[PDB]
Amino acid sequence: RPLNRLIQHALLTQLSRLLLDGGVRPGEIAKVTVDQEGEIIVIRNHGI
Amino acid sequence: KTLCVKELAAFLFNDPGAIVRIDMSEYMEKHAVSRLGQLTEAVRRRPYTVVLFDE
Amino acid sequence: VGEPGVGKTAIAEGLANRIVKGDIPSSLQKKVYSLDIGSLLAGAGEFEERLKAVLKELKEAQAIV
Ligand SMILES: Nc1ncnc2c1ncn2[C@@H]1O[C@H](COP(=O)(O)OP(=O)(O)O)[C@@H](O)[C@H]1O
Repeated sequence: RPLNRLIQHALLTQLSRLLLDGGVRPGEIAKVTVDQEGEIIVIRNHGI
Repeated sequence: KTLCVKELAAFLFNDPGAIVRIDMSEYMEKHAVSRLGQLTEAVRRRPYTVVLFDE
Repeated sequence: VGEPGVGKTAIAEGLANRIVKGDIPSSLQKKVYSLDIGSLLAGAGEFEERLKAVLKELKEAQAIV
């Protein structure tokens, strides 16, 4: 049960926001690592 | 218990959409004889289907 | 488990405060509800239908109560 609850909130939600302001551009990579807190974070490239 | 049911009709019946879901929870009544009408009528229009008895 | 008057409701109140802040992981941020057994018998069979409708939305959404 926590499968789709964690992916759609910590992996798919943050990635969908970067595709609007300019975080993830169609032509680069999407680095997904663990931060110092212990969660799923996406290392963004460019800013807003 | 979910992926094995979806892959059953998508491979043998060649149609993943031919899967019905009968949640056995609200049907816990005494008049569930001549009413379940619902499961018999659904399989009449489609003999090639998968009947699931959830819970 | 405690004496009738120690603060059983306040235990769930403090857990919901950390969800709004950020001290709860996203995999555990579940909606907190108060299952009132008396609200199902409101007004002067019927109890079995109202009990199933409440215990169904929490399963498809994965939330505590
Ligand atoms: N540590 C606490 N800090 C603030 N309020 C508390 C604390 N412990 C208990 N309470 C209060 O005590 C009340 C207990 O209510 P409840 O357990 O529903 O019935 P009862 O008052 O009979 O114990 C709660 O409304 C809560 O606000």
